[PDB]
Amino acid sequence: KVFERCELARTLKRLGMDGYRGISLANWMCLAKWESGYNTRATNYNAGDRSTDYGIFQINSRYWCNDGKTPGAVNACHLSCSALLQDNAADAVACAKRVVRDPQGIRAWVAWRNRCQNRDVRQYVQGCGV
Repeated sequence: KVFERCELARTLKRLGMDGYRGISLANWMCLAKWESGYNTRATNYNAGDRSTDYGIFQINSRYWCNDGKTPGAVNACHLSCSALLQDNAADAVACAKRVVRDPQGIRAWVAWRNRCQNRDVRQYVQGCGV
């Protein structure tokens, strides 16, 4: 599913992402925007290390979800990577919450540092009613 901006904003707020571990809703929106373009079925294979990024937040199979073909991988979210490809964002959100519970927080995603950190991210939630 490809979410529309405000639809996603409202969805994420209902799932309790606003202020989760000190991370504002607009930061999560900026992350989803750059990682997948708000697309839940987005997948990206990393030929260099044999891992794959899954879903709206592009969560990596080496540390967070299990896809069975990633070498030396763990499954910290205790989820099949398939769960991160559903239209229903509940599991992807639960797993994204797990990722930021680690010391790096939102910085775990390099795209956030490149395109969101220290920037005016208000535009991602403006006019959505959240």
